[PDB]
Amino acid sequence: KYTTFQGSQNFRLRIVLATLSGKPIKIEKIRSGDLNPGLKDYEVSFLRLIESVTNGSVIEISYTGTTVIYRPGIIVGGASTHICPSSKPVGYFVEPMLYLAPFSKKKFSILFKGITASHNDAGIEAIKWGLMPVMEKFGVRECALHTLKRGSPPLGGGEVHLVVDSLIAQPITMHEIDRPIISSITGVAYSTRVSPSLVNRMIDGAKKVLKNLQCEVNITADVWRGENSGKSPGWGITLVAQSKQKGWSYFAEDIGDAGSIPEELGEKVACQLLEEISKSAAVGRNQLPLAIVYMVIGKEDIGRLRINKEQIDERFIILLRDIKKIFNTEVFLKPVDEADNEDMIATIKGIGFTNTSKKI
Amino acid sequence: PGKMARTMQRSSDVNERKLHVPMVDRTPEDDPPPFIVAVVGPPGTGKTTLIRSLVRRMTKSTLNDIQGPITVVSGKHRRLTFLECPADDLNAMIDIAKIADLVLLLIDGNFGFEMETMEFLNIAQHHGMPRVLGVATHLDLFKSQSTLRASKKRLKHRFWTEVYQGAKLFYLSGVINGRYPDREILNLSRFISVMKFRPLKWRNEHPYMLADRFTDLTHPELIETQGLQIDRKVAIYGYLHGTPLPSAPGTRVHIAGVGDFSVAQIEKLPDPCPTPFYQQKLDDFERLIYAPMSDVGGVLMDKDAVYIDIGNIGKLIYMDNISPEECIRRWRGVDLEKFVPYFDTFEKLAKKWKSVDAIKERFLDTWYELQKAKISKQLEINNIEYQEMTPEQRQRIEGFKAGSYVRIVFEKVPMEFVKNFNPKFPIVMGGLLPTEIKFGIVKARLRRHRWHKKILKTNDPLVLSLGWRRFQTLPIYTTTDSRTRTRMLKYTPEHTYCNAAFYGPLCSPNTPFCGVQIVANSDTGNGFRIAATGIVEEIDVNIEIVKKLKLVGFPYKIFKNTAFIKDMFSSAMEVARFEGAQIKTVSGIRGEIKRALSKPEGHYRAAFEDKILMSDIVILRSWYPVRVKKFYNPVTSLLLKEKTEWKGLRLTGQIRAAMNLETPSNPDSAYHKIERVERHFN
Amino acid sequence: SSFEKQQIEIRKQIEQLENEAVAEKKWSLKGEVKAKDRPEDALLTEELE
Amino acid sequence: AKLVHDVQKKQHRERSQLTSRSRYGFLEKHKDYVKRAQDFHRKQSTLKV
Amino acid sequence: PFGGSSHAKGIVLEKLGIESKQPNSAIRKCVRVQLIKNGKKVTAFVPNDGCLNFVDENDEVLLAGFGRKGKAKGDIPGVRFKVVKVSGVSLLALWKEKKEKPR
RNA sequence: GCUACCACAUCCAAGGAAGGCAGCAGGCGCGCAAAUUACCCAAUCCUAAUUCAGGGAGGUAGUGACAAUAAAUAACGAUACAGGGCCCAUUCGGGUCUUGUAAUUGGAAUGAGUACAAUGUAAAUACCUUAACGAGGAACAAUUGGAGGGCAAGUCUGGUGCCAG
Ligand SMILES: Nc1nc2c(ncn2[C@@H]2O[C@H](COP(=O)(O)OP(=O)(O)OP(=O)(O)O)[C@@H](O)[C@H]2O)c(=O)[nH]1
Ligand SMILES: [Mg+2]
Repeated sequence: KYTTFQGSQNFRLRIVLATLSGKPIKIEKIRSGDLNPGLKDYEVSFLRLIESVTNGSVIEISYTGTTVIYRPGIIVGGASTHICPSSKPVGYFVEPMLYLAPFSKKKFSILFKGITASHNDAGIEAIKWGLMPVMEKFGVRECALHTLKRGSPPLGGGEVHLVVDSLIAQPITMHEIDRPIISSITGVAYSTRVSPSLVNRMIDGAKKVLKNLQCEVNITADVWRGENSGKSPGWGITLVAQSKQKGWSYFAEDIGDAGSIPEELGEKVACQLLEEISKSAAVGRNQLPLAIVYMVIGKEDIGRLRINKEQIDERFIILLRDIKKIFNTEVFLKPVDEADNEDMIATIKGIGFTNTSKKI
Repeated sequence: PGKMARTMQRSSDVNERKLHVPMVDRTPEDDPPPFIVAVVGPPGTGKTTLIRSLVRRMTKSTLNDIQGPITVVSGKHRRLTFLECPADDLNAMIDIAKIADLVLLLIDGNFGFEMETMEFLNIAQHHGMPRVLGVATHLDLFKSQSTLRASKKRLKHRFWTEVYQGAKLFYLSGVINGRYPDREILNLSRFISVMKFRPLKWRNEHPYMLADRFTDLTHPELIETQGLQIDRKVAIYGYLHGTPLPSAPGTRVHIAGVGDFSVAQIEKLPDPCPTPFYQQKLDDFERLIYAPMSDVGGVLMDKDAVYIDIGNIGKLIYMDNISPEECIRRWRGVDLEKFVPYFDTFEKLAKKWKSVDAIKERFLDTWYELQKAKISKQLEINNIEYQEMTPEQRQRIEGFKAGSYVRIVFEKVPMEFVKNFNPKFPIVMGGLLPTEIKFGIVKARLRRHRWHKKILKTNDPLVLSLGWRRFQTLPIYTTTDSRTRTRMLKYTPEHTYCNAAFYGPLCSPNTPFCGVQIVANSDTGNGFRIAATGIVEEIDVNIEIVKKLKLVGFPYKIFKNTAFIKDMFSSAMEVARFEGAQIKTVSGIRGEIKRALSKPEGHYRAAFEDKILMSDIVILRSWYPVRVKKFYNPVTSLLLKEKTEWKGLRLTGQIRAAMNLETPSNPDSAYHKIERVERHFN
Repeated sequence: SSFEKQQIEIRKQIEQLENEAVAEKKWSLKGEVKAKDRPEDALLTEELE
Repeated sequence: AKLVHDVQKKQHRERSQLTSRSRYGFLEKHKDYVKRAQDFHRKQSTLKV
Repeated sequence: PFGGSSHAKGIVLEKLGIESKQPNSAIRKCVRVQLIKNGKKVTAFVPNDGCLNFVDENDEVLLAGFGRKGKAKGDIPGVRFKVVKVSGVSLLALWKEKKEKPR
């Protein structure tokens, strides 16, 4: 009701920031100049999910559907089941719970049903191997994601199980100012109701692109035989590069189109991974907002993270503007001394935040 | 040999005495604030004369008419803010207990250890014990030195039961000339000048201040046209302790005993009582007391009259007008729902990534001291990245760190406050969190205090100090039936802990709080006033909470193993709601209710495990949910004019007495004495 | 004044809670409930485990 | 004893027969019932024999 | 036992078996403390579940050895420390209502 | 004490100017813990130009369950009413006897204490003396541990009814 936003910009991020702050927000003029002007089904179902995991949180949707009033409550959590609508996958319905999970009154055991792959949002293996290590660095210990059945577009029938146990008081502030030596490159190519020949063709194209390096490279094959395969057939590949010493990881992933060549898919994913590593600095460009908001809610202390000038872009700017508007916090940015690159140390005074919802 | 072994054991024991629990200091090493010293005692023990003698020695200034907080300098690096608390105002005592860091506890000598001294000891011990220091006055009245030394030793040992043993207390002899003996005052002042303090959690997590100077800012013609009822814009001057107060306008602070405000404007001002080393460095880079509310020199300011004695990518980002595309255009020369980032086309990426050299470049003793070293490392990294940028960081992102004069102007402040404010009482400002601005019901655990006589009743008001606020609520005292339910009680137990749940503003778990009963000086009497103490355990917006009612019926036709019970319900529709259920008797035998009857309306048949008798009573245990009343009432004592005898909700016994009723009673529930006969069977 | 208004409504609530705490207790918030004490069919109106 | 107060060793008293059932005298507790069942089972045992 | 001394300081970390049903039992009188000399966690009794309600969390207790004489029916073989002091004050004084717990 | 050279360090009108004891008491050395910045040179001596001045040398008090010695918190009756009290055994059981009571009641004795006082002392404090008051349980209200029981229209758990924990 008090902090006012415009447009359909950063819906789940704004909801998460409202919940973590406690400041009541109102998002107005949502998709005004359209022919079905208002909200979306995945948007209203995400609001249903937020109301299901919190307590005493008042959400009201205008009859025009272009103005949402959110007044946030406390974070109960628990064990639940969300049947996501088919327009968006469970990666999109999971990532805000990755923001909100370990700061709750109870542990998180949620069972998501729907599609588990898209070109837009996060795949399950991507979200595991890519976003879990950032949280395990920031200091949550027992977190995991099981895959009971794995869907595929446009039919899905996939079930994932998010389980997060460690309820920490606040994330420990991080001091990463270096550029991690990448140890190895691993990956995984999965397939629902198509052939092991297609799986091996994907991994062969990937290794053919990555053959020009020296580090160890290993991609596993994951065919899904039987009842845990969903309805529609499809395939996809996910690649990660691990720095074993500090335990960092960068990643890129994609799926197979309706009539594309698996070798070309492997080439595209390998080149996207190498481009992300070239445009990376101690984080991924898709991991960045997670680590930024965690350093913001870390305790009352300067936290330091080495990011890249290329990693500064439009979305970084709009994220920092949203953070400045909600938490009243600024990111100081000092350039690193070394002149072969133009890395910037980001120092954020993590504001005083505590997991005040827990029971003792 | 033996000497080596015995000194090994002794050294081991003293090391394991010296270990501790790591806490974060949060105090400025550079320019620390004045330590706050608070004089507490009964209303006759000479604390004005003590504060006058201490100021006169500390700064060589005779200082009549002490009122309001008063900061003086001491040593090369210390300043002391002396503050007198009144002894008629339990709210003032509670505020002092939360804010103070050294407590000068002055107690009478001819008369021993009054209740106000004991009360302040216990409320400070609950809200976190600051460094306390006893002095004992009135020692001239003792006739014989045997009586004098006996009294000295008895007060000393009761005090050592209260505080750590060996807490030294200073004996002041006579009030000869509006002051005390200079020898004992020198010893006292040297001790409080070399006092050493310890880290406390509430201070080291919250930003707070004690307001020195006070003024309101409204137009006289605005007052004239609106008619004196208008909320007045008020400025507040003082120091800053504890935690960096954020420099952005729009925050929520509690002025204790007034209300709950966002600040309107904040302005850093340089201290009028500066440290000697501060002034040394000030004069070096260029090439005494401060007491607004009281007298100083020979001049005192009134409301308006006077009385005098006769004689850059970062700022491009955080600019809000510019489109981000224009910002990145300037720095060089979309949404986030697409979690995949933007990329380059496939053939361009492959053509660029024929080569791998540009990325082959990047490719391949005591644990207490360890933890305290980690804290120190983080503190020094804090320090150097603070030192990196002066006009941006320490002005804005670091807030206004402790030890800086600040002026803060507010809105919506009450006319009652501005009019009836008299400067003998303190005004504390604590910086709340969003967790302490929200509301819900809190679950604490608490006992009745050990020196309070009467036990506390469920759904009966209780004023309590929790956080900065001092609000009156209706708690509900519950137990958990061996960790199964949350059944409510009707009283608190007399010598142990019971859970409690009550409406009110929320505070962090593990927070100690302390509740009193009646707080009027016109209602004190002679009993101890502190009522309950405990810790708030958890927060919620809704708890389930249960009261047990047992439906009672009597048998009227018994058989072998089967009876017709008659009086529990009213209708066969009711019994059909309740059928198949589990009943027992007073006599202990179990059974179930099995079927409704038809010709009488509320009768049923039940099967038991032995032949029930006619004399007995069947019962059905049932769990009805109760709900917590939503009464919330802050004190606002210094908004009130008299500032004592704040009277809110009365207690149940006093309500019955004032309305001339009598206590309810059940004569079929009062116990009797039973003498049963030895029974013989055929 | 605004403080005067606020204390007026709080005084009203004070009077209400005083009358409630002195008045008679609800049949369900007794113990040992009998059919001659509760209202008729109130046990079907209500909900208890 | 060991680590038990007297208020912890309180001695709870016992309730008597409800007043409206003074005809059906002396509400029977567990001790009286166990006397009854003991004697009934003795009689039944000798009858079975 | 824990090395040199007779008594060992430690931080209360968690409260084992608070969720048990039957009051005044072994798993209800047990807590878990981490010794500060080693940073090493180990489990330890308190007497009297009331005194369990005294000791809370992150609270600087001081343990001593337990010293059982003969085996009991329901006691846990293996816990070897009891709590003597809690944050400077002694649990027996807190229990007998002589002193208070300062923070 | 003086003169150099090293090191901290004070004041200013900016030219200049001055500086250093764990002896006695009192502190800091951790964020967690301990005797008074008292009295006197009256004794013991010492220093002087010397009977007389001086002396934190030494003496006098204050502080405290480190240790060490002595010993209070009661004694003597008079009733009244009851019939059971105690000891041994692995078992049946055996052995012995004016005992048991929060039941009534009488006068005597006294110091912890508070002090007229005097003594003690450089002046005091304490001790040793003694007028005046000062004992019936809430008075003048001693502790610290250890071994047992059973009580509810109480709660929890297991079970082959009414049981077991
Ligand atoms: N005989 C004697 N009188 C004292 C002593 N100390 C204080 N007084 C008396 O107490 C009065 C001083 O009162 P305050 O010190 O102001 O008492 P306060 O509680 O601090 O403040 P007020 O309650 O406002 O007096 C003077 O009139 C003194 O005569 C003492 O040691 N001996
Ligand atoms: Mg005064």
